[PDB]
Amino acid sequence: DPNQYYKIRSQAIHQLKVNGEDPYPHKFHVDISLTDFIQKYSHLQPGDHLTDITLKVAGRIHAKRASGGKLIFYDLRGEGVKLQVMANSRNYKSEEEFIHINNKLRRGDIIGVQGNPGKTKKGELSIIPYEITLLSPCLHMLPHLKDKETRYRQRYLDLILNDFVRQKFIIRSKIITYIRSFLDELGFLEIETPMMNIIPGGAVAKPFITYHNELDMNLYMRIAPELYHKMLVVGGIDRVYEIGRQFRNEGIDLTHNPEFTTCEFYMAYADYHDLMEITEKMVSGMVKHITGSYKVTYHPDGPEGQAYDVDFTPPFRRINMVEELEKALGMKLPETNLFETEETRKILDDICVAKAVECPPPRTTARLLDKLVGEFLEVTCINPTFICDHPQIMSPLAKWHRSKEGLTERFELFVMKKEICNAYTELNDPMRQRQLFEEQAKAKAAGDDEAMFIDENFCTALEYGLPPTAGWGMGIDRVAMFLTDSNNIKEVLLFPAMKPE
Amino acid sequence: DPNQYYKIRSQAIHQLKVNGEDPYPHKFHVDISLTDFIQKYSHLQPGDHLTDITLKVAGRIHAKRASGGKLIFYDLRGEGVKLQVMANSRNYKSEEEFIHINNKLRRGDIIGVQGNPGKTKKGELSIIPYEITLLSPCLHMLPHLDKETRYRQRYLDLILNDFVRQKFIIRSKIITYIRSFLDELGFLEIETPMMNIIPGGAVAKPFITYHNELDMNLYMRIAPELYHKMLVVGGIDRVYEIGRQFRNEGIDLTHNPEFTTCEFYMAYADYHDLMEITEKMVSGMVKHITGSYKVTYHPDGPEGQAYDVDFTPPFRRINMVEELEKALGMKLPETNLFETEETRKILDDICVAKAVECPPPRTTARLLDKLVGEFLEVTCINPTFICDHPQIMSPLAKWHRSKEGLTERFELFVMKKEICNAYTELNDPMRQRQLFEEQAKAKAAGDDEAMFIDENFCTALEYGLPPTAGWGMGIDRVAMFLTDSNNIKEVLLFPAMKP
Amino acid sequence: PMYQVKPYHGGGAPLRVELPTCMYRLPNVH
Ligand SMILES: CP(=O)(O)OC[C@H]1O[C@@H](n2cnc3c(N)ncnc32)[C@H](O)[C@@H]1O
Ligand SMILES: N[C@@H](CCCC[NH3+])C(=O)O
Ligand SMILES: N[C@@H](CCCC[NH3+])C(=O)O
Ligand SMILES: [Mg+2]
Ligand SMILES: [Mg+2]
Repeated sequence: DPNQYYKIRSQAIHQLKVNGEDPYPHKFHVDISLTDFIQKYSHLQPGDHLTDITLKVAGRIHAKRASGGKLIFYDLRGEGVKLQVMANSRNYKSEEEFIHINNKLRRGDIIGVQGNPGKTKKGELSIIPYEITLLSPCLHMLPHLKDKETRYRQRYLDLILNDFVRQKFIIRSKIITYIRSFLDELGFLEIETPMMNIIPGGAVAKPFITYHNELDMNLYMRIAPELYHKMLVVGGIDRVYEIGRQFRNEGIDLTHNPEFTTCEFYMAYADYHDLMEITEKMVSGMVKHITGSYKVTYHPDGPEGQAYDVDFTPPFRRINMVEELEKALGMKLPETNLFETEETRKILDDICVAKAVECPPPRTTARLLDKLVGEFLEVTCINPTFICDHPQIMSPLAKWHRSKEGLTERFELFVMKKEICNAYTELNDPMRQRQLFEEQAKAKAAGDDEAMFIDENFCTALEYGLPPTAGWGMGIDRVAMFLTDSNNIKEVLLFPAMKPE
Repeated sequence: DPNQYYKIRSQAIHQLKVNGEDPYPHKFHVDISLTDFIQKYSHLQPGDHLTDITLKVAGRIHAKRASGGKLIFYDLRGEGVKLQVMANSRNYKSEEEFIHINNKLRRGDIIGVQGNPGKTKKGELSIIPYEITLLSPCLHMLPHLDKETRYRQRYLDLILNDFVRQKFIIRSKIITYIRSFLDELGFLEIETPMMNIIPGGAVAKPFITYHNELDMNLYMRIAPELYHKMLVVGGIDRVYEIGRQFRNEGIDLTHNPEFTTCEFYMAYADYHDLMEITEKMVSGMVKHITGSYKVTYHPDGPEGQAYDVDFTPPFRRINMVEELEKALGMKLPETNLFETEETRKILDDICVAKAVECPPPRTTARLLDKLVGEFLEVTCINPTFICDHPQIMSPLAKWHRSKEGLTERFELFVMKKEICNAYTELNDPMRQRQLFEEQAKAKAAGDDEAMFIDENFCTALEYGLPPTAGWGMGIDRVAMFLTDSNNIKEVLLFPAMKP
Repeated sequence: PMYQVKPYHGGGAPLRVELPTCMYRLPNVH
């Protein structure tokens, strides 16, 4: 039937071309948007007909209803709103042309309408047409009153049928525009740095690899812009930021897509204490600006589960990672430092076994700590919560803590048990940075395929003097999920990556 | 000797760590920017010393000059400005500490300075320190006063060359201006995939990459065009995206493998509407950023002559086929014959007669492109619209409503280079599928420039794309003309380099 | 000229983000 629908409609549209009726006209001159039409003429009384006002509007037919032989109603949609077209034979250009256009049009067609504002006796705001023009026919049966995979594989159908979908992508745009205004107003320079690198850096991830033909070399898609940004701060650009795409060659799940958007910024002469204050101000201000208040309802398990109000009222709660983990475990942890050491790693491995906390190989100190933090601390972070002072073994680019041996000046911001920001006072001692890179190179050979490569170019830049600096990254897609009440990242990506069908 | 310098300074910094002197301190509390300091206190008279005001500033030492045993001047730089530090022992926290810090500091070091505004007898604005703190030593000898080093070590270029920062400020202003212009017109800023199963929307050789969990190759995008049009089918009438595109091709003065474009799509517009919007956007951008419609440009670099490029609207328009007939001095075939082998052979003969080179394949689209580059693009000094391209070179553009065989397309050229490409969008799915099938037949026959057919995109058109016009701009090339750069490496922070 | 469409920011007033702030100081009377 839908296959039969398409064949018959394709044949009808082809016959319009043969007959010279031009079903894809080049230009229709719209006078006013549907949203403006509604705002201008909502004041009309029932039964009103403004015969002195002629306007041209356009949109998509979502319904067609005949009422006898001389009256047809079209439900015209656009911009997330709707306008009834009340087509009366007596008000049309001619009775013959009225019959002809109505027999041509179908639900789904894009049409242009020239006519007068009016309101039916039932109170429905309408345009009463003198002329309707087919602008682009719909050859398929448009669906009605869906399934998640089809919504993501044909996002244009999702946008046509589901008004809530457009609203999620408006919110996503408002988040990004808000962040640019905040950072621009603080004197940051928006920059663009390479997305293809000889050596990926700045994060822990498996990269995409590609080949450049003229230069005959493999290149990697970036996992983070962080090292380029720090080289620009060495160059004397004190405040920089970039909102752009990053790439991870891994699996797909509710919070993971192969390409995703982050904002990173770097601020000379700041430390991570300064960045916590800036983060609280930016995030709370953004939530209130976009949603109207600091409190946001969220369904962590989707509409079939319980919802919770998430409170963004500042200041945010702060916890220190190791001391809070020791309270949640009921026991003290062995101290860590820059070097992996088997005695400490075995103690943490034993703790994970006794607590039934899984950790896939390699069971390195940093990975075992990360799993323990996920099980015992991240689960308590419902309202925005800073988790602070990560061990150096987890943080190869973060500066050592100025008063806590073996820790770093780092924080992560968690909301509804998920990371949305990662930041730290930047490591700017080249000798120490080279030493941490050497530790990452060992752990890569031992089985950690996410461990960082040594970047001697970046270490050389540090030798010219990076000022004391703090940097920051935010996962834009995760923030969009929380502000749109989505628990699936596919809801906030226009064209999410999908397994082949 | 630079190697000796680095060995000696590295050992000295390692000694400071051993002695507990903390050469990379965690936090220095900057009070005021160097720029604000200069604005606030330039009014001082020579010899003034505001002993009641103390302020903290920071920056990089570019010069160090002793004057007797108790006075040292540091040239402190940052934010594109400079401030003299006039360190006399009489004002320093103590004479023993004054000797110690001055013996520690070297040109290139990042320092924090706490002190008072003042002006020397010779009238130089200065900060008179109570205390100076080493914040980050420079282990190498800082250079003073080829192009490869500037591009391979961009941070050194930024430290040494004040003009470089200004080029990237201008580049950012261009992008921010465009977003403001389109946001004000009701456009929605969107993000569409950079990794595609089928690259499309342009003629380009793509990068290919493997996704492991999906066990399939993906291509880096060459343009976002087809996704934007699907969003217009979805009912988002005005969309734009400023983002990166990728081309697996060669590098030259106007090409880099990754580059930035702005594309936008506007329902119920045609390409006449887009010419007016382009004129308003481009002329307004030039005036807002430079203060006038006229910009000086050196096409051959500073060694050559300069020309004022005039962006005052309206821009000149020329029609590709009619103007080519004038430039060649000969009638070309009627435009409804542009698909025939007879027309291809005529263009092939003309290229031979005029010594216009065209490497194989010698297709009509490629011979036309070479003729247009030789005879039309070179006349486009001021911004110039080249219009009404043949369909055979524009497979996604709508047929011209009155000129058979042409399309409703324009390209904007400035100083002989393309900066925009735009058209009334082809929205008839049967005709679009027919043009894709011709592309796929040419691709299978050996024409690598032909597009892949995109079935999902053609299916989307079957649901009804409203009449629409779309547009793309090469942001890097615009930044080149607004920074008087004739090499794209000047407007990319980290240009791709042969290793 | 193309028909008017209001900006997605609403069109009322330009966005004025809340920024970090610093408590002012009064001078030492001594
Ligand atoms: C000259 P032409 O044969 O007509 O190709 C037009 C294409 O060049 C793209 N493009 C734009 N700027 C570029 C830059 N800097 N480096 C490399 N490519 C750039 C632009 O998206 C358009 O698709
Ligand atoms: N590159 C970091 C974000 C910035 C961290 C502070 N330099 C990440 O991928 O999480
Ligand atoms: N995708 C085009 C620009 C937009 C053309 C109009 N739909 C290009 O790469 O040049
Ligand atoms: Mg994390
Ligand atoms: Mg071109």
